[PDB]
Amino acid sequence: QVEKNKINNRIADKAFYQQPDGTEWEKVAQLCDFNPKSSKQCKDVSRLRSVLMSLKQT
Amino acid sequence: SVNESLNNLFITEEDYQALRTSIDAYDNFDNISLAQRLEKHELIEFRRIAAYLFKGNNRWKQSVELCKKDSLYKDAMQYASESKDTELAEELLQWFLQEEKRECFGACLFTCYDLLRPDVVLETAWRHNIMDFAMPYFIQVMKEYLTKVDKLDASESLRKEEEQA
Amino acid sequence: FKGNNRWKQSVELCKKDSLYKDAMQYASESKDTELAEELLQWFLQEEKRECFGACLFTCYDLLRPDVVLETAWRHNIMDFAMPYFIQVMKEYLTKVDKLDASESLRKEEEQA
Amino acid sequence: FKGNNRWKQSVELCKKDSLYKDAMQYASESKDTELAEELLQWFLQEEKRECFGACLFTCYDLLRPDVVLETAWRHNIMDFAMPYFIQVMKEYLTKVDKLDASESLRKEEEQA
Repeated sequence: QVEKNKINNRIADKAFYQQPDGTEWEKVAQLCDFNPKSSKQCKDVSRLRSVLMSLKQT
Repeated sequence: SVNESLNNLFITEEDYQALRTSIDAYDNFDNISLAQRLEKHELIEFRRIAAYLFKGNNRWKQSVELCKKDSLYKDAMQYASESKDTELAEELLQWFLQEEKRECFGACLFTCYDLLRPDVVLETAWRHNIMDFAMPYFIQVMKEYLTKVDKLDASESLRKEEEQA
Repeated sequence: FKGNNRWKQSVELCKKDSLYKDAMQYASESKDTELAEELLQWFLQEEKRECFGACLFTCYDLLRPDVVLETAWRHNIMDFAMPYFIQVMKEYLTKVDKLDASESLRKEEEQA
Repeated sequence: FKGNNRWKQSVELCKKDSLYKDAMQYASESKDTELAEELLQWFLQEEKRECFGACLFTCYDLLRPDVVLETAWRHNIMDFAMPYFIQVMKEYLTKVDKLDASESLRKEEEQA
């Protein structure tokens, strides 16, 4: 119960512990990952594609 | 109601999920007390929802800070992104330069690429000796600048051909 | 072939043939779009970048420096590429100043 | 000399002997273009460039950063230029910003 959800959050945090504080670039990509949301009116960059070839999958 | 009592139970029962669904289901309560219960309930998700409803109660500058209390692995910045308000990335990104966790800093500069000036960018680049995810900043800057100069050309060309009449 | 208006294969083949650059010369004089990108990219697949100056030079007229910088930094190539960027800033800065002049004239004339 | 309205000899004398920021002291008053380029380059020949950011700013009014980037490349030199580079882009930043503004104004007023 309490311990159940607690250790679930703790292992989710262990996944969230898998970082400092290629591997780094795929890690930031998984970290910095956009999605087809409806709020992109602010800047509308295209480099969202770049990570796919700039540093990740590179 | 039985609903609000059950929400208080889930607060005691250390349940946020059903508590979240329920606090979405009704408003017949305040969230300041909800904030106090969540932000100190030992779960990163409880404090997450407390910070969430902070700005929901028009109470900013602490929600992001509350996630910075518990959700350190960019999960603070994860919602600092959606916090929708400026005047955050400057100081927060400077602090995040202080502890060199640049692994998340790419996302930080990403979320608010819109409201940036290159001045501080070269400042922190030449300072922290950081070109990764800054050269791409160069690229996007020039790209949007290509767009600028070109649409400017379009506009001025139209204006001149008009005034030829 | 270019007389037959069938480009981009003849010169493409003389890539494999004109080891004396003559493809690059002729890919340059091809005067055609959206290809010199991948052409020079292939040219990067090998290291004849000794003469990449001309490769960027001839077709500079109609490029997009975005992917230029992307790849150059990707390939870490500012060396023997700097002059290109210096010229790039000559060009864009001339653009901005002349348009400044023009718009300023619009502002002064719009008094009515 | 400027008391006699003949420059380029006075600051040239500062170049002779009074180099200890006094060369710059009259580079300031020199206040005229098409000299500071070559004078400042010669100044770079010797490694008093240490403060060349100031040495260029003391007459910054009419400098075009393109030659600056060129000579920065020529020695592969970035110090007291990286700052001037920030200058370049931030003035250019402000410039493109006011340009976007003015353009918005123009296109909106075109309707009427």
